[PDB]
Amino acid sequence: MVTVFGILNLTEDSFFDESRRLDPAGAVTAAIEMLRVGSDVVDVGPAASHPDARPVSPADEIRRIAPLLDALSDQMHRVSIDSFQPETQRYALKRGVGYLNDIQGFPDPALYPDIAEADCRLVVMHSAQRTRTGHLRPEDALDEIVRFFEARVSALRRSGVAADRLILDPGMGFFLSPAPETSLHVLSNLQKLKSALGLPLLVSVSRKSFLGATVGLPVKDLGPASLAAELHAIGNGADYVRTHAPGDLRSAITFSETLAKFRS
Amino acid sequence: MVTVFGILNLTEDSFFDESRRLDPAGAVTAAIEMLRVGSDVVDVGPAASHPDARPVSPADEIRRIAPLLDALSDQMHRVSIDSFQPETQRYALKRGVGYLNDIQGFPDPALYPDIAEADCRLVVMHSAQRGHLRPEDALDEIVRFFEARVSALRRSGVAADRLILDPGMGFFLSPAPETSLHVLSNLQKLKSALGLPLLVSVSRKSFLGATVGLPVKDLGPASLAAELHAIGNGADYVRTHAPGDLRSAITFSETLAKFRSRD
Ligand SMILES: Nc1nc2ncc(CO)nc2c(=O)[nH]1
Ligand SMILES: Nc1nc2ncc(CO)nc2c(=O)[nH]1
Ligand SMILES: [Cl-]
Ligand SMILES: [Cl-]
Ligand SMILES: [Cl-]
Ligand SMILES: [Cl-]
Ligand SMILES: [Cl-]
Repeated sequence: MVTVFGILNLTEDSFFDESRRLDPAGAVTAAIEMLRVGSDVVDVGPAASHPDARPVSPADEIRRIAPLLDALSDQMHRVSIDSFQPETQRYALKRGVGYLNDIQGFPDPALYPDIAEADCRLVVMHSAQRTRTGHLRPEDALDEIVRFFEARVSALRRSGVAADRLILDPGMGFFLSPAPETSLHVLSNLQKLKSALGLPLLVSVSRKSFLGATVGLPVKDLGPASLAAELHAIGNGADYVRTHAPGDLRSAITFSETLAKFRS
Repeated sequence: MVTVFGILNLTEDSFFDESRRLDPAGAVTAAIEMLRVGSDVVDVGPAASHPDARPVSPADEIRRIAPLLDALSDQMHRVSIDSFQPETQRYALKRGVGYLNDIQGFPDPALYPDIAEADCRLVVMHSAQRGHLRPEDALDEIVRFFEARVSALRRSGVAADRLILDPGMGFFLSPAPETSLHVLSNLQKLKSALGLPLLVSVSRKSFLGATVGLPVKDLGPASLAAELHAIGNGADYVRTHAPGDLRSAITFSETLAKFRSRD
């Protein structure tokens, strides 16, 4: 069984014009449709990853996700909030979203008691931008990721966060290293990571730099390479996938699972 | 190593308007372009596929492909002619195409001595038309079919190393998806039993539509998944509607495999 997270970036190109003004009604419509075809969970991202973007204040993040939580009130369990701001996480916490997705892997223990009371699940992502000899090399990646999760899981578990609420994301692309080889090594040997961690795995390879470096294509021609990467990840222990093309991935999952039933 | 055939259907909706008249210049432009990104080979199909279509005469087939061979004469080894008409096949031989792709599997021996003198390769496709074939009967029938057909080609002088075998997919096997699924799922035994290179064309076929429940133009992703499985199970050639997509997934898969560390 695979659970598909569909990416909803509230600050992507299609949500503003020359007035630099964001469209809340447009995002609500997109999120409803996503949940209708393709996305098991919609992953709402209020922070900008634009090269010139300044940090987004927590208050702006909350104002951006609040209208979306309003429209999805009767299906909170299909909502994930993609944010590293603890105040945004706290706000989404109390409103009862299904998931908190943190690229910093919840490093502030002052938020742990608030998380233990709630029932949401946590996507705990490893980020190698923590520095020793330099960038994360392939031969060290697996041990680094295991030691990272060993420490962060046991910290959350010490504060009352049950283990069955935890989803572990190894990180991909530049979150692992500027070198594509490190992401390729981790993805290819994902099964060994899954066995050593013993908890469900999520990956998000869709449109990442290391795909572009591998096939030599710009970010919007990476749909097919992403699908190949995702199907490979699913076959090697990934239980969750975060992707820009969720309906595409689901229909490929359905074909793969149906085809496996005919193997002799 | 995979060779990707890009489908060029000369009678798809993009190549005619209300004049019911085919546009060869648009197809030439499409062919040159798909060769530039993705397609190792372009599979040129002049025979209609419409539900209300009558058969296409060989003269019309030849008229439709002639401008394409004109535009690709300096790279004929990258050209496959998708036709079952022996007149169209003879014409293509005379202009030295790289491949003859016959969904009837070359059943007319009158053509063999002309093929034997050429140096093209042949895509010999198996079909249930000679229409229900069950999964339990599928593999033995495909093997027995090719054993007779391959021997008959070789005995008329067509060398074995020129042959590419296609099991057929979709309605060429059965109206039910189960037979295509069984054959695709167990493609490796087919390859080892036949011992010749294998081509499959699953792209957009009915059995994908029935498996994922999607119309023919939402089948890109399911097709890519099917294609990647076929490649991992002995397919040396793949005929697809999205050749640039497939080549990019193959490049990623081949690169990823190099990072698998022992056991
Ligand atoms: N869990 C997770 N979330 C992400 N959010 C944003 C981005 C990139 O903007 N990447 C990721 C990712 O790789 N994993
Ligand atoms: N070799 C080959 N050719 C085909 N041409 C047309 C179509 C469908 O129009 N299918 C095939 C196929 O499955 N294999
Ligand atoms: Cl409501
Ligand atoms: Cl999609
Ligand atoms: Cl021989
Ligand atoms: Cl038919
Ligand atoms: Cl093989």
